[PDB]
Amino acid sequence: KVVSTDEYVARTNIYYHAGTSRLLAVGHPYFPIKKPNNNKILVPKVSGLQYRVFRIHLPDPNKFGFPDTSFYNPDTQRLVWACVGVEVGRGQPLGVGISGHPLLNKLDDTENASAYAANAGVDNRECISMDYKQTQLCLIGCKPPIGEHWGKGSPCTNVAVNPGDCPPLELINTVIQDGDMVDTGFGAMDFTTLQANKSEVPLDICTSICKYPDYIKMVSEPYGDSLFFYLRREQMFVRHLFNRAGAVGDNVPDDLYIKGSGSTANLASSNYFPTPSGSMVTSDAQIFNKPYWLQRAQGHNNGICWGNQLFVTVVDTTRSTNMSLCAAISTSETTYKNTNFKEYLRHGEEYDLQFIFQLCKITLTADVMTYIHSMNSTILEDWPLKKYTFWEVNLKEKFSADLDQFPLGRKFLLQA
Amino acid sequence: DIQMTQSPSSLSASVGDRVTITCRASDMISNYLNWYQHKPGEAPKLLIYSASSLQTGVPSRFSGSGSGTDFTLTINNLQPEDFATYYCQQSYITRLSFGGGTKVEIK
Amino acid sequence: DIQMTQSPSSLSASVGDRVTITCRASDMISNYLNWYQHKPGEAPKLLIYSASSLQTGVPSRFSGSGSGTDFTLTINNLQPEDFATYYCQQSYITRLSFGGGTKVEIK
Amino acid sequence: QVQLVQSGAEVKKPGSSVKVSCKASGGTFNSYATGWVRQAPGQGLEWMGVIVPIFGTEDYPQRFQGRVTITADESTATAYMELRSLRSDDTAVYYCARSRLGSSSWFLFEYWGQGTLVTVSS
Amino acid sequence: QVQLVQSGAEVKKPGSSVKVSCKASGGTFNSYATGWVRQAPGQGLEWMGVIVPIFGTEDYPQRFQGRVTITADESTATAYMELRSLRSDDTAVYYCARSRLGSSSWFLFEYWGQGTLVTVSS
Repeated sequence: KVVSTDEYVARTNIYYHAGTSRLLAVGHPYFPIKKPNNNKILVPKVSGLQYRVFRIHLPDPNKFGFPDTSFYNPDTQRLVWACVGVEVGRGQPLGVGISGHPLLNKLDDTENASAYAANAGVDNRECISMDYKQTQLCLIGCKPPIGEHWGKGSPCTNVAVNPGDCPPLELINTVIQDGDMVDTGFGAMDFTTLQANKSEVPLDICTSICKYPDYIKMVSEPYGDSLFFYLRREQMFVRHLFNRAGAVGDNVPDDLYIKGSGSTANLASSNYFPTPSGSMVTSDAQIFNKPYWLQRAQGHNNGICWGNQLFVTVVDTTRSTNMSLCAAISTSETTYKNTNFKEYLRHGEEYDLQFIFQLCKITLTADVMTYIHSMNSTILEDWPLKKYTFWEVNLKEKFSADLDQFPLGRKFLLQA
Repeated sequence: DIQMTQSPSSLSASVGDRVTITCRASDMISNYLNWYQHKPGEAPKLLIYSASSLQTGVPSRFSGSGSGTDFTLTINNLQPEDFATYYCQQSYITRLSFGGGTKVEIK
Repeated sequence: DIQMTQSPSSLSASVGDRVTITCRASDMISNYLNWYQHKPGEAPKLLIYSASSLQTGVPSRFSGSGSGTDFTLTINNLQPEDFATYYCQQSYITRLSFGGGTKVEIK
Repeated sequence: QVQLVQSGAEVKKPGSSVKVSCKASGGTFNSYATGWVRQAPGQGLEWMGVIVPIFGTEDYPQRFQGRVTITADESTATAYMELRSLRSDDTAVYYCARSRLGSSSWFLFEYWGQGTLVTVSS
Repeated sequence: QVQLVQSGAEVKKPGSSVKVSCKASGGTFNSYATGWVRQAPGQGLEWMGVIVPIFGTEDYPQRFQGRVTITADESTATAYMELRSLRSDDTAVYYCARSRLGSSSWFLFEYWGQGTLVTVSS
């Protein structure tokens, strides 16, 4: 049986403030820039539709230097931090970014048509761009988040598999890391393994996995450590309706239509796909630059940061403007030529985080020791995530008890 | 399907003559007609497609014309290598069909 | 890539004759064929591009025609300055390639 | 250029099934539409079926539905024709007709096989 | 009009690298596409590589990838070709072909260099 943390955790009246100064990231919005001979990255990939996972490290309160010590007994008490307030400051102006493919697989525009496509070609690919759906989300926890996507499965060995067959599909749960791609209006699938022509989705997702958070599995966890708080807001609509070009994997049944003649002797493509569009960004619909108070979590864990560790996941596509840069090769010409200038694309992104923490103490009795050991063995030993990449935040040297000297501390003292 | 009738079924000609073959469709098939030439011991060989167009590598002495339900093939200045069997083919629907065939012989 | 075959590899002609050179592609390349003329001690010189178009400053006695996988170059009323080596070139893909080359000589 | 090569002559008994192949040898083909024709001794040409893998088309005449199957393999560029429930009137010469992608229509059958003789008798 | 001038003859030992230049002299060029060709003693013409700085194209044949580099400088309008790991079969005459912006296609190579002789021997 799982019990709430409010039973075996005692909260004191000591509060601390923590915060980062400013985080910046500048890079190419579509692909990394790499040296031709080498494999070392010169310009990383920074996009507005990437998961931002911050892993925050806290001081050990047992070894922390407090002006007063009489409030607890080190012989039978142990200390831990609790989160009571978070703000995610978000710079840059509001904007919308677009992406596309120079060789995207589009056959025809089927929204309105007046002639029939009676002849097939060798290459019908086009240069198409669009803007993605609108999404904001924030997740806070003490364990890394969990996402889901569609991937290939293991086929049965009863019958053989011929080239060109439909791959089998299964649903896969993984851990979201820093730099992953969010859904853009095409689904949560592995585009590298489920698409072979490399020309069906834009350039920044054509060789990546799009993942969606697994809210149902996260909230059903018995201990509720992976999610203390979450906000989400997403929207989209359809702008264009197209076809796809290729060979027909599955034929239309003969009892759904009447055969034609002349131009309509053969059938056109039935692999319709839409073009997504986020509508419009406004200041009134923003979930950032606002303080969140963590009064009572939904799960049994109520903001206790076991292991001196915090995880913050952020997605915000409402500031995704890409900047165009131009450099002149030769300036000794008074008439414009296309070949005298070079074009570049850049994206910059700005972050700020600030937190209010409360000090708690735990009495280690035999029953409490047994329960905590059953919950997590490493906690007692201290008194794994080495193959994942997160944005590391080190707050071991940024705490202050002067709570009213900071913007978030003033609000915290004002609400109470 | 569509039935096609080819006339005549046999004719005799001499070198340097003009030969015409008429082809009739059971329905309106626009210009979806092709003409094929077949010799004994060889595969059929395409001459005219879409009832007017001439296949590459074919002498200009062959011509074809028609539309609707009536079509015709004309051969001017007959040569010794033109003596073969000629077939219609409709391609209006994906269930294609052939004509009866006309055999050209030596007078 | 695409391999190209040029025929013949050598021929002899006299002043005032007609000379034809055939060129064959390993795949369908539409009309993306060009013809080049090369003389000893000089750089190659373009004559025909896109298999039909004539380069500016080239005598009209040169002509070219073809499409798909078959192309041909024709020279009418051969002059003493036409005796050189002629090359095909496909430009269907950005990995261009040349033919074998045909050398025209004096009978 | 490209040449289509067919399998050898077949001798079958009534009630059996036969299968004929058609392979493109020279160059790279990238087929467009495949069809089969036949000629009986003393008769004309009879269309027996067409497949156009693009547009997903597969059509056979009414008198032949249920006994004829036409298949194409793009990895090896080989066409196959299957006849079931052979009869004594199926003794004929069979021809493979194919069209290449990049042409102006699907019915420009410019490539033909040499023909295969099939004799159904006891 | 415009004339392309190439560097002088080169004598190299096996295992070394060579670099050849191609400068446009008359008028203002505003190049479009650059390519290099070669001819061996007693052989035909061989394409060795093309770059089209607009559209961002850079392509070499399979037999030459890893040893050939083609570069263009627009400030001085000069093309450069780099060969690495020279062999005794690289003794040949090299030609510089260039196309000018404003023409109807990228493959209208109307401007050619005089050719440079490269001898790789010990």
